[PDB]
Amino acid sequence: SRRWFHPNITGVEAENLLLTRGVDGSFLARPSKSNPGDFTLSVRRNGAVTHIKIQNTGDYYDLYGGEKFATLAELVQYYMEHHGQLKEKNGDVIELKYPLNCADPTSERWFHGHLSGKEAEKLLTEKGKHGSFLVRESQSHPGDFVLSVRTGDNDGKSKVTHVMIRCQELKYDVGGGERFDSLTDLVEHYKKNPMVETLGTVLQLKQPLNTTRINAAEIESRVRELSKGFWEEFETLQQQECKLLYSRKEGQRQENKNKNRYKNILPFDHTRVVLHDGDPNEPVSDYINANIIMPEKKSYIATQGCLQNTVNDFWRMVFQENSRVIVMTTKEVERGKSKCVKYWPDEYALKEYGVMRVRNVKESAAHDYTLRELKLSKVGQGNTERTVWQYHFRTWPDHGVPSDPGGVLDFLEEVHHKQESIMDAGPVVVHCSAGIGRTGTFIVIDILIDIIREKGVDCDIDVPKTIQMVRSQRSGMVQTEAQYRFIYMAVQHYIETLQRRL
Ligand SMILES: Nc1ccnc2cc[nH]c12
Repeated sequence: SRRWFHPNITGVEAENLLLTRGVDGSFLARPSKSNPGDFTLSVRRNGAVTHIKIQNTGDYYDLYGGEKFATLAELVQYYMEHHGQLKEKNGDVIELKYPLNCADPTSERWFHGHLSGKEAEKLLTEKGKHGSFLVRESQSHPGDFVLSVRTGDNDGKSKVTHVMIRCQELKYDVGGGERFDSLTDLVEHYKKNPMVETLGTVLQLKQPLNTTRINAAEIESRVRELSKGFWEEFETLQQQECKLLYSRKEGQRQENKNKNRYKNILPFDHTRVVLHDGDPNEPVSDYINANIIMPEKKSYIATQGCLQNTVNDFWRMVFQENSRVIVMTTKEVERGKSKCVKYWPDEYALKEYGVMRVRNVKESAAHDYTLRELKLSKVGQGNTERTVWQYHFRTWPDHGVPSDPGGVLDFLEEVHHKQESIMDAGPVVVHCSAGIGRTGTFIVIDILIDIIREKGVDCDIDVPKTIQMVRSQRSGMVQTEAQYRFIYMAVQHYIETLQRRL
């Protein structure tokens, strides 16, 4: 349901699992082992198992012989409600009917594995609030587990209770009543239906303990401890994408289909940019594949590379939102395929895009990017002209991430100073191809640097929490583990620079 992903499984295992525990229509997804950021959708069809490759090189999930997706959970939702859109080479349908659930708790935010009793009491004391909990392996009774929960209002008014969870022939229970198939089933039961202590305290399971937050100045040590890891921390974050299937109905409307670069990577309704003051003629003129991203001053608009038939809408958007800065993170063409049509005029040229006029005043080549100084106005209305600075990052490698972040960091410092130099500039527009991989990586790095720029080096940052907040505003922002490590590398490199100064 949100447990059809099996992190530490092999092909062999996945096949036996589907052959013993499933039926035709059963399915699961898993990572490939040494293959960086490949995945496999395993499916049982007519008493045999089919494996289907999914690749992510950083822009989107490409399912072989299906479509491209912003998240695996979006992929499963699409096919679990579109009977016959997934097919084999030969055009037989592959039905995804019944998720095959995984019991491994290593991806759950509350699971602290191989942790002691005393260390758990301390973390709940220093980091924990009322209702804060974790599940850890028992040391008294091996095989078993312990649920540890803070309850109350450092002076007596709170306490930590420890509940033993027995493991017995494959099932989990708290000493009586219901026996659960997974620790996740157990936790989800007792979070709905809390245990009540003999004398009446309720063991409310409200939120897991946070272990991702760090002091920015402790970055070097954390990156070193994640390098051994990163994979587990990313996997835990990925698991939480099940929570973000918000509606994308405007993007799914007939009138809007040919405005999406990829027909299933759509903006959420709740944060989509809405275009006003359009043609009365057009059937639907309010739509563009873009979302507002507000951190939780500077906001961003995340959007896809222009299509031929959306260039005019793109400039309607920039004008409406009073954006003065555009960040482009793809070449127009990579691996011989269009990623973004040229929506700006040649140097010294002037062009009309619907009701908008844009002049390219001047281009400046820098090592990692080109800057284009553009002038945007509404045709027939002088004194609406404003300067839009387009920063075009040119050297991002075709697959994977730059091996060093300094180029990226130098680029965002410059984007930041330009933005901050213009009074009431609107949101910075950021776009790549689909507008979720690079685009989210640049935005998330920008959000974190900004904190450090204001609060300096002795401030709290939380990379996965920041990514989760951004993913709640556009599907699948930050696509791959490589991008996740890069974000960390970027912030580390920013912090080192700050301290060599001082
Ligand atoms: N646990 C997980 C749930 C949903 N999607 C993904 C992608 C990698 N891990 C995942």
